[PDB]
Amino acid sequence: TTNSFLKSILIFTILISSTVLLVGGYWIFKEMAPRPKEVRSESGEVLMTKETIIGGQAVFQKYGLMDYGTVLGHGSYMGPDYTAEALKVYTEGMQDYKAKADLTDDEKSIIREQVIKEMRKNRYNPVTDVLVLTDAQVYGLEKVRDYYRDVFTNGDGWGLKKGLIKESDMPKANRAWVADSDQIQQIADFFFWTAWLSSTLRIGDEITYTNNWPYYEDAGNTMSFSAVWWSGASVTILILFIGIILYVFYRYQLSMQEAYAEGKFPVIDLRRQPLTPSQVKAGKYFVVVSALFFVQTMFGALLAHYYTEPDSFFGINWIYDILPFNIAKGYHLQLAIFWIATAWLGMGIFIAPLVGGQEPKKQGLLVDLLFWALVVLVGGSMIGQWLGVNGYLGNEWFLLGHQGWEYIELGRIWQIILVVGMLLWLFIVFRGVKRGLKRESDKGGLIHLLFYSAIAVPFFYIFAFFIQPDTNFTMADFWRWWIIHLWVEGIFEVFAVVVIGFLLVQLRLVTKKSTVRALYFQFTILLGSGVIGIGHHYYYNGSPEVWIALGAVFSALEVIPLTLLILEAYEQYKMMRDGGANFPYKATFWFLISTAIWNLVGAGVFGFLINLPAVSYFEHGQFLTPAHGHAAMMGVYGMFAIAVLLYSLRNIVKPEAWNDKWLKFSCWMLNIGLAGMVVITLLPVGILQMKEAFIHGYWASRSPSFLQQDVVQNLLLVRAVPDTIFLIGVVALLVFAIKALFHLRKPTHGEGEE
Ligand SMILES: CCCCCCCC/C=C/CCCCCCCC(=O)O[C@H](COC(=O)CCCCCCCCCCC)COP(=O)(O)OCCN
Ligand SMILES: CCCCCCCC/C=C\CCCCCCCC(=O)O[C@H](COC(=O)CCCCCCCCCCC)COP(=O)(O)OCCN
Ligand code: HEM
Ligand code: HEM
Ligand SMILES: CCCCCCCCO[C@@H]1O[C@H](CO)[C@@H](O)[C@H](O)[C@H]1O
Ligand SMILES: CCCCCCCCO[C@@H]1O[C@H](CO)[C@@H](O)[C@H](O)[C@H]1O
Ligand SMILES: CCCCCCCCO[C@@H]1O[C@H](CO)[C@@H](O)[C@H](O)[C@H]1O
Ligand SMILES: [Ca+2]
Ligand SMILES: [Zn+2]
Repeated sequence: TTNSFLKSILIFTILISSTVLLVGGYWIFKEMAPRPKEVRSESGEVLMTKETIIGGQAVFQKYGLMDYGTVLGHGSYMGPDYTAEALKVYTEGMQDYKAKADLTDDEKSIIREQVIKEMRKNRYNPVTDVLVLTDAQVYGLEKVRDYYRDVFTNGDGWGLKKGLIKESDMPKANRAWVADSDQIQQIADFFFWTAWLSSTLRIGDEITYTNNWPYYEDAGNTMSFSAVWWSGASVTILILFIGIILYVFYRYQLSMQEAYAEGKFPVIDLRRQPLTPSQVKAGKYFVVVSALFFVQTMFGALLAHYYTEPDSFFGINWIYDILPFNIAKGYHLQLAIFWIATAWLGMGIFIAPLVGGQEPKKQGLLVDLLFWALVVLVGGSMIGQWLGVNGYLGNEWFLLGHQGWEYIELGRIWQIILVVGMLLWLFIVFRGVKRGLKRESDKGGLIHLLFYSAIAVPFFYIFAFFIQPDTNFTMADFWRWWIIHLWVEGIFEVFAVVVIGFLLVQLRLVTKKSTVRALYFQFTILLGSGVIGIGHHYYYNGSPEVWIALGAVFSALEVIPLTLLILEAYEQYKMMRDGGANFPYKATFWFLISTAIWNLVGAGVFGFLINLPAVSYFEHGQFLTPAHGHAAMMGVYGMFAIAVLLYSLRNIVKPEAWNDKWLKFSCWMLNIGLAGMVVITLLPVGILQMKEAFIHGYWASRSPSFLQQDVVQNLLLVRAVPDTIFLIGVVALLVFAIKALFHLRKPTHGEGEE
């Protein structure tokens, strides 16, 4: 019964938090805004069907518009937020209709006040799944309908391609998820719906389906009491647990303990370290991620450029033609997850034999096969997205094209091959680790924790399948976050962490006992806050008001594990020094230290800058999000993948040919460029955008007009300095990765024994 209490706590933590998530997931499904079978006029004339709404949404996904603009605050920022934009047109129309822009202030005052009392009342009948909206509202739906035809025909005057939506892209009828009916009448309908629920009070409630989001006086949308109350409450509870957790941490020495006495640093003679065929093979895996990282960055360089030159890349043409923003955005995200994720899969391949003590038969065969599987998935899924967004696909867009969800842009069949790949990956890990699991008595020991977490990789991605074109937006978004917030960060904050403990225990740098106890404490505080903390993504996506409290409180608690960081980085810096200038893993530790600090700064402080519900009310879907997004994503996960990538490359390259000079330069260039792009550009624009929404309405902050202000542009223009500096750091890595195959070692043992 070695770490019994810690296990109960962890198990209990996972059990309780999972329940709350599921219950809250149920409350959403049951309280989210409805998609009436028929929405119609006072004359009884139907204008909308649940099937239309589902269709509009479908074409929105079909054309990957979530990689251009947003809806309900989620998606890209080049374009506007259709919900807020559609809401304005619809609101403006209701004004004109009742206006029968020239009235007196004393006059426009009366009308705008009239449209307020009229549009915020729920006219949906639960007994009968049908909604009826006044004439003043139908006239508004018209302006909305007209507005977007113009848009999806003439363009939006900023980055969006002309007449991108065309019937010729899909069959006469019998269209996959989109309905038999004009496509750009469905979209306008989808947008109108999100705008409908964002401005209409919840039945019996006093605020709307989105807790009064977006901010917009003319529609009566203003900050809710819960948004302000939970801002204070969440932080007070955080203060309460910081003290509590700190005490627990201090009293049980729940951290790694050095395994060596003063001056007795362990010898790391890499020359006499067993190496195997599957490991050397996993070595080239890293050069590819290094390459994908290179392209991923490039697309980022392209996206940033488009904020200054909307329809061209320095006058050139094909670029905005074949690689427009939405498409480029998709690849940027897709490749980020791809290169970071597969860096750890490789790391898994690499240590697998070490855990077992030998090379599994056909390991190199399986490894090599896994290799050409992703390479296909990647090259393939991307081709798919191009064909899909462009229309050179039929009803195969959802299966092979662009699924239409930011972060989840690949097609369903592309997702299927993904899981099988991970499943295969899992098998490969298990094959090499299997015997370790057998030697390890304690079923909750290092190797078991390493294996349990390894399986969460493929498994947890399966929740994505609860998502498909006809799913209600807020409910589908609910599941999307299980992948973005729980999965990606489950790949990294659990699997990676146990992998590092394993490595440090192997190098004989920290006691094994010390390490597993530490992992238990972290996992419990990590899952104890983060599982429910997922809810801060549900503040305004249409979810019930209860998630404002749940999300605010639990995401705030996510900061606790983060503070036991700047000081963990130091313990690591410390042991890095205990190893002289001949310490083999310098480069690795510099990136390790870097991820801890960015975890405090990028996720901890920049993430919190936008976490308060009071703040997020205005900020949600603005530049501060990407500010935090890069600081955390690249700062934490990118650096971590790199640390592990260099760690493996070190056990593979011939020492004599190794030089971490270039890596020092990379580390410096990457860190400086990341901070610079955040601080010099993303942050100041984020503030302006939030101020602009606070004073004129959120619609004004998401209009291309905002991006056009000279002040914004200049801020946008100087992003090039730090962006170029960051770029240089990645090429230096790439160059070091590539010309690293030229100095590889060859397997020491085969299917033998270490
Ligand atoms: C909006 C603000 C966000 C700020 C986020 C900043 C993130 C902090 C970055 C930390 C990088 C840590 C890198 C490892 C540091 C520990 C090991 C180390 O520094 O050893 C250095 C070489 O290190 C190295 O060669 C490692 C490279 C160090 C490069 C640091 C550049 C980061 C600048 C961050 C501020 C813009 C040896 O020389 P010394 O000056 O004696 O080392 C002591 C200094 N730590
Ligand atoms: C909504 C979802 C939220 C996220 C939930 C998943 C999070 C995944 C990430 C990390 C999970 C780490 C889980 C570690 C739990 C360890 C519990 C445990 O081992 O307790 C053990 C028995 O374990 C056992 O006998 C086996 C039980 C533990 C392993 C079961 C499989 C778990 C894999 C789950 C991944 C999908 C008690 O007895 P032992 O000490 O092992 O045995 C005697 C030792 N002398
Ligand atoms: C030369 C460096 C880079 C540049 C110039 C850059 C630029 C950009 C731009 C312009 C966007 C637009 C988001 C939008 O308007 O919708 C973006 C989003 C994003 N980037 Fe990058 N990027 C760079 C590096 C990276 C790296 C290294 C990672 C991590 C592996 C990363 C992760 C992301 C993520 C997750 C988003 C989406 C966040 C959001 O939409 O709020 N980026 N980036
Ligand atoms: C290493 C850990 C973390 C990573 C990689 C990360 C990454 C990201 C990314 C990429 C986004 C943009 C999502 C999108 O495109 O819509 C985002 C949004 C967000 N993150 Fe994090 N995050 C981390 C930790 C945290 C923490 C600790 C907090 C709590 C303070 C937090 C709060 C938020 C919030 C509130 C948003 C939503 C912004 C909006 O709706 O406008 N994050 N995060
Ligand atoms: C979320 C925080 C969970 C904290 C769990 C602490 C479990 C402490 O457990 C205790 O650790 C002592 C050594 O420090 C041992 O001597 C005790 O026998 C053991 O019961
Ligand atoms: C600090 C965290 C406090 C969380 C309080 C959650 C209170 C949930 O309260 C429940 O909300 C449901 C809708 O989601 C309603 O249908 C239920 O009737 C209501 O009791
Ligand atoms: C993105 C640009 C990547 C450039 C990588 C250049 C890698 C050069 O690599 C070098 O090439 C030489 C022959 O020219 C060989 O003799 C060296 O052994 C080899 O390391
Ligand atoms: Ca986004
Ligand atoms: Zn989150």
